Amino acid sequence: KTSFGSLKDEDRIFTNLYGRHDWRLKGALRRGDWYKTKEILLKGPDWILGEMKTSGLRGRGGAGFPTGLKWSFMNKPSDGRPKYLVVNADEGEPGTCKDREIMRHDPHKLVEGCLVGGRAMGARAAYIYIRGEFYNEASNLQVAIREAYEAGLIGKNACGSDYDFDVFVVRGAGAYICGEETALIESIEGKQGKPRLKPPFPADVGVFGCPTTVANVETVAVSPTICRRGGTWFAGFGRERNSGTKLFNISGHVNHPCTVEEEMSVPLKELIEKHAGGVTGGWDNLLAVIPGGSSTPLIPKSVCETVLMDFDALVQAQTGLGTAAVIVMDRSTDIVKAIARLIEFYKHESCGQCTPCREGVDWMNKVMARFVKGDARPAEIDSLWEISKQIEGHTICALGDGAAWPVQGLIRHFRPELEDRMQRFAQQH
Amino acid sequence: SGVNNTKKWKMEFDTRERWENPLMGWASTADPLSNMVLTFSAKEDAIAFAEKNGWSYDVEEKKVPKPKSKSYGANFSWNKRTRVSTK
Amino acid sequence: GGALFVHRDTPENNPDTPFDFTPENYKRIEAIVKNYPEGHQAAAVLPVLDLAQRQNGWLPISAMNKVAEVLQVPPMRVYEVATFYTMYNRKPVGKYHIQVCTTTPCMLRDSDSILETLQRKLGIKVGETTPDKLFTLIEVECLGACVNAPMVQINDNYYEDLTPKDIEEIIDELKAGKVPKPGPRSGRFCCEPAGGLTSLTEPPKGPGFGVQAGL
Ligand SMILES: Cc1cc2nc3c(=O)[nH]c(=O)nc-3n(C[C@H](O)[C@H](O)[C@H](O)COP(=O)(O)O)c2cc1C
Ligand code: SF4
Ligand code: FES
Repeated sequence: KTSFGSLKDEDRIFTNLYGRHDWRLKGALRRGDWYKTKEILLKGPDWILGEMKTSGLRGRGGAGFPTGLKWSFMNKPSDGRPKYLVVNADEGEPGTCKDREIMRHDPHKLVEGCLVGGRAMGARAAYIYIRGEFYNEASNLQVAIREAYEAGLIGKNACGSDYDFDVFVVRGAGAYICGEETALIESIEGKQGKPRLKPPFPADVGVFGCPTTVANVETVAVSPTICRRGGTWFAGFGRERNSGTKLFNISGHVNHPCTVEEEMSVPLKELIEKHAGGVTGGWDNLLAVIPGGSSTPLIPKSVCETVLMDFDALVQAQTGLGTAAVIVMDRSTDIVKAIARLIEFYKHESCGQCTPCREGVDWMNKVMARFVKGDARPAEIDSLWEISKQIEGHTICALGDGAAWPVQGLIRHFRPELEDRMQRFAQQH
Repeated sequence: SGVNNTKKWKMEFDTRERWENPLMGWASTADPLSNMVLTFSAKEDAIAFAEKNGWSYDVEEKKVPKPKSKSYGANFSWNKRTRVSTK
Repeated sequence: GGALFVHRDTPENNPDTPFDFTPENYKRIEAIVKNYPEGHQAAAVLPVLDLAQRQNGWLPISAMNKVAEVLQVPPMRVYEVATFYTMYNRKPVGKYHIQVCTTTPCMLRDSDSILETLQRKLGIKVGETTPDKLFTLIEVECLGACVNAPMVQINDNYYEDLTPKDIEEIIDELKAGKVPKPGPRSGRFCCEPAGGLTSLTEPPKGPGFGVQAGL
């Protein structure tokens, strides 16, 4: 009802998050994994979707979409085409390592979630597109998959259910745009990581031109624990429309950076000081914070105090949760420089098939380098705003929104810094 | 790809000789109607004008493109050849 | 620039350049192709190409052409992939390719110090190789190690939460024929806090715990 801060280990869902117990099948069974999955499967798929819905579980990929409805767009009769499930593990969003931690320290949960979601959707296999820089993680994942095939939990008779299911892993060759539902699919299919438009929707025609449902590592890894303990239990955590135990990644200008699970709608200040050791110099030295990943607008110290780290509160704070990768900056930062490096990152990682991002992101990178130097005039800030707004809702994917938003945040809270840089540059001439 | 000059009917005359001028090398004509072009809203209007003025005419019907089925999903198919390799 | 996206033939990189897969690589390729439906085998391009890269270290044009020939694909559909993805090396690289992350989650935590210390120890620039053809330094984006920052990636291994002294150690070791231990160079083993476990220091409950009845 209130004070959604603390969370006991009895309720933590990623138990081996710090590599303290064996990540193989022995620790998985000893910790509560691959238990009763047979009954989970012999239960109908509609029941699994009912659980996903009554849990309030919203995807963690960066957009707040409810799974149950997402995974229910796919609970249709088959038209003689194999249905699939594609797991998104290409966490290239700056500040995000939760999926790495999962992959490498508790992969049997991910595998069990693949199987559960597959029975929910009617799938035939699970394609786990994983980043290519994560070679050791993918190897651990394949080891786990081999253990599972040997134990009989996936394959011909998955746990003794009459349901046959495979799990494939796929490396990505290092691209951030391949993290989108659609460019992911194109990569798998062999083509460039160039997203496709919607419609069509992956559920109708997706990977290999077949029905498809893309989902984040955390979502699927949670699904079996929900179906096993209960969605209402998952929904007692957090606020009404946003609920669950969410992984957090606290990076930058913080003394004890870490990854953590907590109750959503938690106060950000607590989330920092209690788990981390607080910002290096003290809350007073906090210049600004990025609540989610690089694709989320900044918010300054002023509102960072009374802000709840969930979707809706961050929206009302003119920002968003995203992947919940709290990047912290103190007063010793050229914040303009950090945002300009973010824009350079988005410039490199753009695919280049739709004009707005392709051109305007490099445009904004040049303008931002100029602002760093201060060679610009303060009449160009509104030009940059207009450029951002021309990019925002006119793209095929969100990477344009992600490149436009941090600029909007910078200009919405740190315009005087830019104007002062311009004034100093004019004096220096 | 503009289709705004494919709306109004035109009237054009037969082409006649054009010979270089020896002095400069320009194109000369003894054809006053070499550049006569009239614009009509329909075919019967042009036919009437031609008949009236005493000219002989050969008409050419209007070419409208045929409506075409188009789908962005066809580019992504499981079994058909519409499957494209160039995204 | 350095990433030109064009290919002008040379003696080192021409179609006649001597590439070919090993009898083991061919069976790995057969398996890969088997991981996809029977009509869709042009989806193995990325794994087969990275495999060739592993065998040869880098990717010449003959490599892409042979990948195509094997998968029966147009070679341009492979040139596009190679140019698009950055993990694919189309110029020969050093024994130990060093990819330094310089995005803000790492930059904030003094990553340019590491970039410089590597510029000096090695005697190269931000995108060059060494005369010994052993080291190759480049700047790259977030590698999913934002909490254990700074960090660098050296030939499929990470080295995290490090400092000039630590990177100097790593380089002195790679120049002696050793392969160091991937992971944070500080006390912590992974993303766990440095002070101490603040989230899960209890023991885990184990099987059948929290299970709802009627399942
Ligand atoms: C440029 C870009 C990058 C993305 N990267 C990721 C990513 O790394 N991981 C992820 O889970 N979702 C990512 N997404 C979001 C995708 O839509 C994702 O496949 C989907 O939201 C996952 O479903 P879920 O959020 O319901 O779990 C990205 C989106 C865009 C536009
Ligand atoms: S916004 Fe950028 S990354 Fe997204 S589809 Fe357009 S060009 Fe590609
Ligand atoms: S910003 Fe360097 S690993 Fe993420």
